Parts: sequence; C-alpha cells; structure tokens
Amino acid sequence: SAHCQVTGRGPGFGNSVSHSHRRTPRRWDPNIQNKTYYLPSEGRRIRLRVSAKGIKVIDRDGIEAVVARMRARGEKY
Amino acid sequence: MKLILTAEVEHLGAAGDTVEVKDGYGRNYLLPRGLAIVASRGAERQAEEIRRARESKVIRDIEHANELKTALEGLGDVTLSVNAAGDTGKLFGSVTAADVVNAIKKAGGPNLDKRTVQLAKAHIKSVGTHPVTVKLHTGVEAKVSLNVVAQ
RNA sequence: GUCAACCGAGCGUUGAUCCGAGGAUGUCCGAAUGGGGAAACCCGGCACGAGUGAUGUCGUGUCACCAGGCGCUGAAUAUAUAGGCGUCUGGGGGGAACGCGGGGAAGUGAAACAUCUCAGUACCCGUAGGAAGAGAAAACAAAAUGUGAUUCCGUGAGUAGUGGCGAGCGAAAGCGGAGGAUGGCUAAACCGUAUGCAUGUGAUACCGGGUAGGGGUUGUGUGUGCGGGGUUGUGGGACCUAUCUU
RNA sequence: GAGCCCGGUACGUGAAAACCCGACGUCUGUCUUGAUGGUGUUCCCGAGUAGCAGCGGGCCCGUGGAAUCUGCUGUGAAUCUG
RNA sequence: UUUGAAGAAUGAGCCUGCGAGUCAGGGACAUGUCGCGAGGUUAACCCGGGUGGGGUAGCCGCAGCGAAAGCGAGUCUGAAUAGGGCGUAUCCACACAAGAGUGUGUGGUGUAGUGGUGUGUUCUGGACCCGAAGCGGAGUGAUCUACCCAUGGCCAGGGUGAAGCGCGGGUAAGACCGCGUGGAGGCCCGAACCCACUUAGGUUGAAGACUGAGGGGAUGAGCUGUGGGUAGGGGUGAAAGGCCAA
RNA sequence: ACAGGCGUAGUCGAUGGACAACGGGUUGAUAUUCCCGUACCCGUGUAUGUGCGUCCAUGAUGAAUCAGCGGUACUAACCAUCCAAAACCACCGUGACCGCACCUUUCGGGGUGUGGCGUUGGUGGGGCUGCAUGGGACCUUCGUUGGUAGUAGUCAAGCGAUGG
RNA sequence: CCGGUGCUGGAAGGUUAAGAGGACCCGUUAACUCCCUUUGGGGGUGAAGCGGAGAAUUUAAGCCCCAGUAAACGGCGGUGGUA
RNA sequence: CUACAACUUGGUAUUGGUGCUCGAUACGGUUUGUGUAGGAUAGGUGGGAGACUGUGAAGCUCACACGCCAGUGUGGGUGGAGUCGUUGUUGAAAUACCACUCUGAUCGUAUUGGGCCUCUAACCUCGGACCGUAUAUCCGGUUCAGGGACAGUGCCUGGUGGGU
RNA sequence: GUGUAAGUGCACAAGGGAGCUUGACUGCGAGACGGACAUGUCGAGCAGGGACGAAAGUCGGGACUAGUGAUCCGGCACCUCU
Repeated sequence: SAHCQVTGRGPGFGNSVSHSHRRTPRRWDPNIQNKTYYLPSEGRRIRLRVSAKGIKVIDRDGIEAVVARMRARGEKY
Repeated sequence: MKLILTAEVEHLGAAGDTVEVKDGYGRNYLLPRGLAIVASRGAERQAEEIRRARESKVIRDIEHANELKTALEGLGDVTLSVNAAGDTGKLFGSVTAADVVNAIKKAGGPNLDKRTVQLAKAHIKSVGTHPVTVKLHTGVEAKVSLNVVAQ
C-alpha cells in the first residue's frame, strides 16, 4: 500500500488455519483510511493515510505534534 | 470525548458546560470549529474555555458592522512592538497578526480576526512602515495608517 | 613490450632501457546526467575566446533528475498555501563471498499421501560494514546467603521432551573457556529562559525575608525550542530543611 | 646429480616523497559557585503503550492445561502499599 | 539375466587411454592389537617455527528395583515371608530341606572396564556408477507460425449484364411490358499470385516435408510488404487439442 | 508490502506527408556524386538604383461631460380584485347542559320530535381591516442630442505568432 | 412432463456461525468452629477480588420448505383380452 | 477428499444528530397476599395505645375498570364527624400510624439496544466551473450541486465455489 | 437330545428334572503346548473372603472348539504417585 504515515503499521504475513492445515498466508493489512484534517497554523486542509489507531493518536495528542513527528521521518506528505 | 462546550447546542446544554459525548461528534463537528475543547487539565481547560468563550462572543460582525468598520478602519497610527537588529536594517523575526490586532485593541478598540489581515501586502521583514488592508466586506475594504518602533 | 623474425633509422656514462610513490593529459559509450539514441553515434543552447569581407565552422567551459537547507513570489482566495525562479550540499551505479530485517517454493523422505519433512534451504527484495547484528538486565536461579552486559566455541544432549507419539525434529539452565568496558548518554517531576495560540484582578501581585519608587521581571494561563538539575533498585530523584561547609 | 660457477639464501643494510600506527606540543572543551551526610510529607520515574479478547508467526512445544517473545485489527491502566 | 541360452534373447566393429563400495564423525554394534588398570580419557583453549607440555568442564564404569514417591543387595506388586518378576560376575567347599524338576543360609576365589588404532556391517550426507518422464523459482523468446493495429502496394485478359435513368406501348393515373443506357456482383472461364485435391517419383533424398504433369480461389470474409503489440497455466485460435523459432 | 503496474505534459518513432537536376561523356574498377552544358531552391555580404515612413506632421476616427426633450421607476402615494381580524342578520342532527308524554325485568342503568342560553359544531350575503397585482409619472433616472472634448491621445514602412 | 438437478422469486415456519451477554459452578483465600499429640498438623463453612472453562437469551445469509421456469441440463412405459 | 481465489452474509473500527416505535435492566409512588372462627382475599412482617380527617372524610348515584364476575380500589360532586382498638376468634392482626420491602400487573427516570422517517459535518462523486497550465478527457487544490453514516477499505465470521 | 454349523464326545451321562444360590470372584502361579514375531490355550497348587453339601470335595462361566479388532489419542470412578 502507499504505507501508513504516522506510526508505520505495515502489513504482516499469516499462514495456516484450522480443520487440518494447508499452509497459506493472507497478509494481515492494517486499516488505513483517507481521513482529512485542517491545519489552523498554516491555514490548510491535509489528507493523510492513517489508521483508526492513528486517528486515536491524533485526537488525544494533536495534529501539529504529528506532522512534526512525521517531518522527522521525512515522509513526503 | 470529554470536552468543555463553548456555545449552546441541542440536548447537550449551554456554554461552559462539561459533557462526555460520542467521539466522532466531537471529532468532526464541534472541535474543528472552535466550538469546544478537550478536557485534559483542570486549569488549562478552564483558561482555554474562558478565553475561547470571550473571543467567540467578541468575534461577531454583520454586513452593516462591516459598513461601519469600513469607516472606523482609518484609525490612529497603531504602533507595533519589535525586537530586531537595527545594525543593517533587517528584522530578526516576522511579527504576528495577534500583535497587530492587540495593538488595535490597546490603541483603537476593535479586536479583529487575524485571518483576514492582509499581512502579505504588508511585506514585513523590511524595516520601515508597512501599509495594510483587510477583507471587511465582500466589496468594501478600508485601509489603516501604520508605523513601526525603531530598533 | 611480445607471439616474432626481417629491414630501416637511432639513442645512451651528460647515467639510457628498467622499478617504485605522486601529478598532468585523459577521444566516444556506460549510473550517463544538455536533448535524443538501434551502446560506443546524431542534433543543439548559453558565456568567453580563436577565425571569414558576413554567415557557416572551431576551441574552453557549463545546462538532467530527485531529497534537504537558504533566498524571491503566494495562483484560484481572504489568511496563506501547493507550485514557480536562483543558489549550496548530498544521493543515483558496480562488486567474489561474509551480515542483518522481510518475502519464500518444489522435486525428495514418510516405501502412497494432504498435516509434517526436505528448508525458513535455493531464489527475490531493501540496505550495510570492514566486519556486521545483539548488548547493559522489567535476566537466570532456588531458598544455596548464589550468579552478575552481550556474542562466538566445548559439554550438557541426540538427553528432558515434541511428534498423523509415524518419518523424524530437538533445546535451555548449568559447567569449563577466549575477551573484558561489572560501559556511557537522555526524557519527566522542578527552575531560568526566548517565545507562540489566549486573555486582561487590568492589581496586592511578579522576588530572599525587611526598609521600597514604580504599577506589572505581563497578572494569571498553555504547548513549543534553549539552558540547568536529574539517571537509580537495598529504590532513586525534584520539592523541603539543619550541619561541616577543601 | 654443483655447499665453493651463476642467481640467491643465513645475516645486516636502505627511503627524497606518499600512506598507516602512536607520540607529542597546538586546538578543542570540561569540572571548577563545592561536597558529604541528615529529617517529615506532596510531586516524577519514558502511553494509544503494557494488559485482556479474535485470527497468526516462531520459540523442544503441530492448539494443547500452554507461560515468556511477538505481527494486524478492536478495546484499553496506573507511578513505588506501583 | 534366466527353472533352462551354442543359442534365431540383450550388449560389443578393432586398438589405445579414461570410467563404479569412497570420506567425514571422541557417531553405533561386533571383533583383532597396544597403553593403563578400579579405574580410563580429555574437549574447546593456552603455550609451542613441528608432530610436544598443560587444561577436570565433561563422558564411560564402579548397585539396582519400581510408573513415581521412594527404598537399597535387596526391591515392586499384595492384606501376606506367598508365590512370582528383575537384580545380587561365575565358580568352589560344608551344611539343612526336599528329589515338583533343586533351593536356602555360611565360608572363602574374588569381579573389568576404558582410550587410541586396524577390519566388517551400519546412521546422517549426492553415499558403489550411469540413466528418465516429469515438479518449482527467476528470466529469454511473436524475425517462423495464430490474431489485431498503423501505413502503402498488387490482382493480365475476356464474358454475363443488377439497381437506377431515358424513350415507347399500357394506364384515367398506375402496376405492368419492350427497346436502350448504366456496368453491381463474398458472379463466371483463365495467367500472375495464395494454396496444396488426386497421382507418379523421391524416401542413407536435389530437399530435416520437394519436384513433374494435372487441380481449387483468382474485386475479396483477399494475398502481401515495412514498422509494431499480446507470452507460459499464460497467449492466440472461422476451434484440429492446432500454433507460440525444424 | 518492496520489486514494480499504468499514465498526462512532452519526447521518439515511416511503411506515409511537404521539400531544389536533366541529358551526354570518362577509368582497369565510381557516378543524377567528378567533367562538359544548361537549370533550380536556401541563406549571406558589397554596391547600384525605384518607390519609404518614423522625426515634420498629411488625412481619419472615439473618450466624455455641465447637461437640456421624455421615462426602469426605495418611491409620497393613486385607477380595479377578492377571501377572513373582531366580525353583521337569518336560520339547523347540539360534549356537560336546563329537560313535554311514553316504550321499558315491577324500579338504581338503554332513548325519542317539537322546547332554551351555549352556539366543541353547519349554510348564505354586506359597512369590512392585511394583502399584491397590471397602468402614468415624481426622487434616484435611464433612453434621444447643441456647445463640445476625432483638443491633449489614437490607425496608417514593416517583420508579424510557439496563438485563431 | 416442474418430480430429480440448476436459475429467478417469496419468507409463515424448523436447523442455523461470529459478536453482545455471563445465570450456575469449579480453583485460590481474608475469617471462623470441631480432631488431637503438642513445639500447630489436618478437616469444614469459606466475603469481595483475580482466574478457568460458561449456559439462558437475542442472533443474518444459507439449507429444509411454497409456487414459476424446458428455443434451461434433462425424461417419454408394460402385461392381458376381445371382431 | 482437504483447501484457495473470486462473489456473498453478518458483527466491528472509519461513523455521527434530532424524532418515532418495540425490549429487559436499575431510583421511584404503584396493582396485589381468597386457611376455617367470620364485617372476612386475615399483605405476611419489626416499634405498637388511637386514625389518617379538616393544606376540606362516611353511605353515595355515576367517569372508570378488573373479574378468582360472591368481590375488588379508584375519582366531578353532596356528605361536614365514619368506619373502628387486640376489632373475638388466632401458628398470625388489622386492612391503625411507621416500615427493612419479597411471589406481582402497571407506570415516571439514567440507561442498554434495535428498526424505521430524516439533517449534514465525516466519506464518495468518470458531476460541473476556476486555478497550477502556454499547452494537459491525467493529477492535485478551492467552490457549486448531489448522494450519505449507506457504500468503499481493514480485522473476525457462516455459505456456494472443479474457476484453480 | 445336546441353545446356534460340523466334527470329537456324552447312557459312568456333559441328556431331563427339582432346592439353595452368584466362583459370570480378588492376589498369584510351578511346569507345559503351540510356536517367525505380536497374538493364542490349558494349568495343579497357596492366601483372604464366600456358595452348595452331613462331609469328602467341586466352583477363577457356559460339553469343547467360533461369536470379534492390535497401537496411538481422548473419556468415567478410585488411589497415601508427582
């Protein structure tokens, strides 16, 4: 995928099941979405690819904080 | 989402109240309008609620209030406080819109919005005296006469 | 130089041929990078210089892409932004193995076979380094008054065990050793700070008491960036508060 | 078929320049305005995390009574009688 | 190799050279030999120009029975010394009991394992050698052939005579009829060209799929050229399980 | 997931489009290529002259007003319409309701037509206040013209698109 | 020809996952009441809490079921006797 | 036979507001305790010597209704001092006041839920217009219009499934 | 005739009948058969505690041979094992 942006919750690769096994993965994706937000600092609307988890992070942590944390990682937002 | 209301709303209460509501309501409707505030801290939330309430009450305007502010925008010279280097004639840091509007607060009276201030047309960071204009109305806009504190 | 002779013409005691380290020159293709291209071949721009009666021509340089920093502008549109223009530094690809993270089979064995095994091997990817990774206890142990970062080797052990309890897989603790740095640096409470979004007790508060001018070291908030203080386990630390006070 | 012919060995010599080791003096900081201990209570000790549930990986361990380590979702706590 | 091959069962043209039970590992079992002997021996490692010295962590023996606790020359089961199972190197000498097959208590004789090495078999590894069809991963290939796209070119020559149009008859007006023009057609005969039906030959060929004489289509669902695209469980296919570099 | 898949600007790509040469001779070997002759298409200089317009200014336009005639027309307010605010009179099966004679187990409960305020209710017309409408103008004023102000400015050698 | 299989439609029912629930019990034990020799060992009740497997109940599609559909796959019979 | 893709169902995060309707949970006054002695459905139960009335009560017709239809409590209104005190019968006493409150049916209040009618602010728009842009059926951004807590995506789950 | 196929046996009855009744037990087992191996078959005799019988003595299923299925993995009751 375009890859998460605030955390880095990438995929994973499972395998087997019950009822006798069979070996066979099925990526365990993450739940990213395309929520947008508003930066009152620079007067702008930003769209991101963020999981619901990361939305939780935002609403109990801020957006400025998050973009600074992403600036660190230098994601091409 | 534990948040402190700023205005009155259906089935919540009135301004100043404290409510535990649904997360998305508080996420999408209230909080990104400056109509509420998170409840994280006692005095922090208290001060933010008080100040936001005063500012929301004081920010209003109508078309005729714009027609009157179009006349009252020719105020006296509203000066601006500065820390910079007068060595070469360049300013250390760009000066806010809050500073200009609080100068108007303590000189002329109107406590306007930082948003509509055409500070770009001011071109701060050249030491001198910058003119200014503001989106008061759709069509009507008036001008202010300004000066700077020499550094 | 040579396979590799032949011929011709020469140099060398004024130190040749030869050997070593550094420099210079370094056509064209190639990450290839001015644009283009069937790889090594076609066309140009800009500044300067050479050249013709002028044009053509020639020479020296430089012009790609992105990431970041700085600088100018801030389109719809108001704030202002994406973007645009200039400059500065990086990266770009190759490599024989060795490494770490991720993906990831099958023939085979099971006298068939799917679970299992072959193997997390081959191979593929992304990035490295001269080595890598791990690494300072939210660990082991068993009432012994014990050990004291990690890694790699020997043993424990083909054992305890696991397993269509079938084929087969398979430790660790502990013990002896190599090497020793039983290593260091931070965040938070708390202050001093620049600030930045807010407001206005507009005052008995900003500080060492007190003698006090002010009348706000903004009055009180709140995160930000800087500086101190603080780095622990038998708990420590910041407030507090006595004592000697190198 | 060579100890005494030749090349060379045992052995001792040798570097203007460049490169690598330390050695130094520069240069750079850094503690110095300090410490040892006392004493009774408030505050802090790394949060979308640890934990629990659902699918999965790998650990001697094939879901089994199955800890510890972990990946994705969902939910989601306290600071030392922790 | 076969019950049985001189065998009309296979293999070998001839010579010369090359070509198949191997190695690892303190692995396992059995057995020779050597050192030690109720003891035996070291591993990693350290020091050693060398093959040598050290290194006690470990392993094998020295007591077993029992699922286990646990007990101990006895122990387990069991209510039981009441029989049995396993064990107490073995033999030797005296006793008591029975001859249901011998046992039980004494005394002495006193227990032999381990580490190197050689041989044989054996376990894990390609495991005496050669031999598949075929499974999987990553890539190369549409210059042949299948289809499509873009753009050009080629189809001698001779016949038939549709629609329409005109004139005339006919009409009340038409429909209808004749003469002419026009010159359509997945039309006709036939070369180039594209195919390939029969037949003869060729069949260690002229040819790794052809030739001779005849044959089908031959203005169209055409043939062909230049450039290009689709790629492997996938393509493409006027579909035969055909074609995708003999 | 990463590798990489698509793809706009753009850039490459003829098998096509546009673009200027024909004949003869020559060597042992080349030839619309060299030679002979006659032609053509790009650009480039020097000079010759016919007309040239910038400067002179030669002609030829508009701005746009102070404003006058009549007329969109916040409009002070006027020509015609209904309905119902409170609502006017006439009457009609009335929630409680005041209430003639009687059905009715012999009676505490099941009713009827005329009768009365109320008119939870129903029909008809007239003084009626709110209403907006089309018509003509006044303020604003937009349409028609005298001075003016084609005066100061403006178009006029050319080349002229990377656009239509 | 609508029985069998399939397609479309419609849910009165029966079976029906996950999830939400968490009755009742079983582990552990703060605290008591007896047993005994004595240097507290062995028995019972055993609060809340933390845990274990957990029911009752509410649960959709589907399936069973009700009709239609064959230019939809498909299927189309015998003995006897009488002129 | 086992399994996977793809499709599909539901729960859940994204993902919310108001209204109505249908459930049970708890704070709350409430309907309601037929054993004979007998006014006799005797609410069991702990203080217990008057009993609430008059901040307007018997018997009462009627608004009401259950119904174990003998009977039950309730209210417009007269009534204006009435039943009653262990009334005595008893395991048990009033159904006197006060009350821990259970086998009950009703109903306010926090809820916990679902379904339905809707708003928009998340979200979607290969719908439009403008800009970056000179060129761009791309892409992004603003805005208009619309849809709309549905759909899409993630995680768990059931089903069909020779398509593999 | 012998519960059920056939054979070997049964009159000395193992056939027929009547009374008590649970040995259709527990802990073992000398020596033997048969034997690829695992399986399979009988077994006198000892001990507790019983039945029947007056006692001797017989009874560890049925006149005998068929009537059933290894191992692994789970389930129930009891144990003074962990």
